[PDB]
Amino acid sequence: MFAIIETGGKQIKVEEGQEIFVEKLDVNEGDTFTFDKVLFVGGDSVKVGAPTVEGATVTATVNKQGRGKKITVFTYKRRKNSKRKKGHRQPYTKLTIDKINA
Amino acid sequence: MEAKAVARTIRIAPRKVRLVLDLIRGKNAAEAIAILKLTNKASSPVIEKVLMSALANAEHNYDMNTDELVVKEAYANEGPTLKRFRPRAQGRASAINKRTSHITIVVSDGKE
Amino acid sequence: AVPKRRTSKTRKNKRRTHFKISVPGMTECPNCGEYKLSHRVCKNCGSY
Amino acid sequence: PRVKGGTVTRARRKKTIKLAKGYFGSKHTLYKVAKQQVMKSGQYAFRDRRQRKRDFRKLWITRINAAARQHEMSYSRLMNGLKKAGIDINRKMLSEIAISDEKAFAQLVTKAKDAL
Amino acid sequence: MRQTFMANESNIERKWYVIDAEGQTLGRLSSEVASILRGKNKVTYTPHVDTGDYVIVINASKIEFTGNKETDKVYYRHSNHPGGIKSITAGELRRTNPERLIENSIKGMLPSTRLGEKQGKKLFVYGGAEHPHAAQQPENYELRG
Amino acid sequence: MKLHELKPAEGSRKERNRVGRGVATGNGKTSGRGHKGQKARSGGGVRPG
RNA sequence: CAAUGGUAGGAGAGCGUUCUAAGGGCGUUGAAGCAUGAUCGUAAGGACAUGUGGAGCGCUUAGAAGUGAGAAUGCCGGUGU
RNA sequence: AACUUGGGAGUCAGAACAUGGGUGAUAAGGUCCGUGUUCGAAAGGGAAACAGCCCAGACCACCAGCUAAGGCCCCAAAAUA
RNA sequence: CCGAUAGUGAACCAGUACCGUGAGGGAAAGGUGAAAAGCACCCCGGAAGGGGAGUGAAAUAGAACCUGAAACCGUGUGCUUACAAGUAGUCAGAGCCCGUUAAUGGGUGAUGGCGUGCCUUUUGUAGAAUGAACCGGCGAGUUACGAUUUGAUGCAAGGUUAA
Ligand SMILES: [Zn+2]
Repeated sequence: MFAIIETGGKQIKVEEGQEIFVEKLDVNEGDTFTFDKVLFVGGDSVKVGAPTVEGATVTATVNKQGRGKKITVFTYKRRKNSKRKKGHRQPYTKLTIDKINA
Repeated sequence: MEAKAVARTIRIAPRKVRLVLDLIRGKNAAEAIAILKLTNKASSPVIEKVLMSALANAEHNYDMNTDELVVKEAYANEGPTLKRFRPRAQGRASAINKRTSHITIVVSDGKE
Repeated sequence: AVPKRRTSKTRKNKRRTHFKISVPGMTECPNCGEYKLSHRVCKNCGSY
Repeated sequence: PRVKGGTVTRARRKKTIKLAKGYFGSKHTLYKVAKQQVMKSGQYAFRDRRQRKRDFRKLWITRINAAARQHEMSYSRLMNGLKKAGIDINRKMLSEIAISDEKAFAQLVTKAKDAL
Repeated sequence: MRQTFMANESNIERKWYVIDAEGQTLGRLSSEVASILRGKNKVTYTPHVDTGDYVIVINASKIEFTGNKETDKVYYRHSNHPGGIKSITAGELRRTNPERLIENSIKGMLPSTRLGEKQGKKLFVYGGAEHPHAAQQPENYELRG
Repeated sequence: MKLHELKPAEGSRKERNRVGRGVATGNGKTSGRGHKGQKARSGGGVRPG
């Protein structure tokens, strides 16, 4: 019950039961996503994939594809009449780990 | 229950009334009558006939028992100011404030 | 000779920490159950 | 026809006051001084999102150095052994292993000092 | 803002070490003690919380200088009165109060924040081979290299 | 046409520039004129030739 | 696939404020204003719920301007130190 | 990306640094020309702090990787190699 | 076209208070309710003021009487604070107190990192160079005529009228 998957441009340490915030995936709500590149599988049978384990998988189910919290991006320089206000709100996909296939 | 009394636009600065209200806040009304008539400040005669009027409202209008009454809340609010002047040394005037006060006193038998 | 900055409300309420008054002595009278100042006469059927 | 000012200047000043909630004294209260702090607050937060990414990486390089010297190894000699052995797990994950499962961390140091 | 452990009070476990300054160099001993003292040898180092251990520098009378630092290496101070510098040499502060000598050297190698000087209070220095903290069960620590 | 869905010929009308109305409009403070000298003044400027 | 730091300046697209036209709506079973909130849009900004309030006010397309303020030893009010 | 014609301009107080020179005393954070940078109008990393020096040009987000100048006893990331 | 800082200086007993030897200068100040039905009577007090009772849809609609913002002044409280060097925030973050426009929530805040206001004027300002005590109002490229250039529309060797 200890895997290290590389989803997005990042890496997460998953555990069977846990929810995980990732980047925006190309799936609709309800279906299952399976990830192929896992780098490490802990527990009692450790498996250190060199770049990857080459035969392991993790399967999840997607929930609540949504946009992040709202963050204002403000900027100015002092004695010039010069400022810039933006708004941004980043998308995420919510997932739930189901089974860790080593 | 609670009983109330107010005196509006009493011509004494609210900074000065407030020194004497901090003496009777939370006291038993039998002890606060004496604090106000054993004190030498200018607002003391004014504050205690706001306190006696609230104790009278308690027994007559609300059928309370004065023995166990307490000063629950006592405060002075700023009333409206008068504009006055004082002539000065070389043709110029300066401003006098004649500041007033609203005074409120709540007594309570401390029950629910 | 004159203030360089205004005084904030915080700095004004700290200076006024000690600007207060205390209650008087004010014991009870033995002749009449009352209140009088210590070492003064009673202002209510004046006894001492 | 005449336009008078009313209801627009108070609506835009009132929004800045609510962004100043929790500031010390006069700067959660007055418009001119509160507007100046919400400007420096916006510009501080721009840097600090950039700088979060340096601060967190610097302070899990500190925990892999501590966990790698309990097997008599340096940080720079371990990170060079995991490079030429193939392992490509990032510093965020190596330090979460050294805290949770040291038997799997120490099982990986031995695999890194075989790659030299 | 994902999984990253952060230690806190009700999670910390501090220990006690004894360290012998018999035969060590002054400033080369002072720098391992400041790392023991600041929690940077433990995997759960958190910057805003006081990790780290207690250290008992046992001997402190046999610390060594090198070169000509016994009569060079003067320590200065100011009373905050006009013309108020005072000075003492490094070899004379070892003949007189050799514990203040080691305490001031290690404290200059810690930060000057509220936490940085809550951590130098975990330092106990003794001239001579005895300490009164026998009830704390101090272990022994060896200086690397 | 209907008298409630009128519409001008596309390209015939255009909104006028209003200078002196803040920094993001591009012509805020000095209002296009630059900084000093004869030409930045009210009515300022020699006349032609 | 490539571009996007910016003062003086040039160019483009917009947000909001009063009044008019036409169309269609909402209001004593509570309009506008005011206050509070953990809401929405890339921005200027837009809603919704409650409290107070007591008679008017939005929306769509077009038109017209006394159309947007933090600075001027600015002007007037009224409140500090 | 260059040229032509037409609409709108702002600018005419400049500054360090390196090099080729005049002036001054092979003085000046001096002054005046040639050439190149970059401040002006440029945020980020290094020179303790430090417009003009070294490195490098910020569309927004991320608790991902590897490099620059400068660094690796600890204040303070990284060899007490 | 204005809608009480506007529109006449003056919506009100305005060329009036007030200022000046005089010629002359020259303000501020609108709103109870449909209807006075404008609070009989009791209670504290010398009165003012108030607490009830009553009139009324409503009395914080009680004569400064429609609504009632901010600066400012108070009273009560949830979290915090007497070894600490602060352009007052921001990023990280325990402990405690709560429970929403229900969403990877709200309040506080031990301790850690990084951080010298804004405007103007300047080669260059944290500047010990300028301006602003705070809050509110309201305060600066207009439109008449003529010229020129661009868009858009009618007609075209013709186009168009002024009084
Ligand atoms: Zn007596």
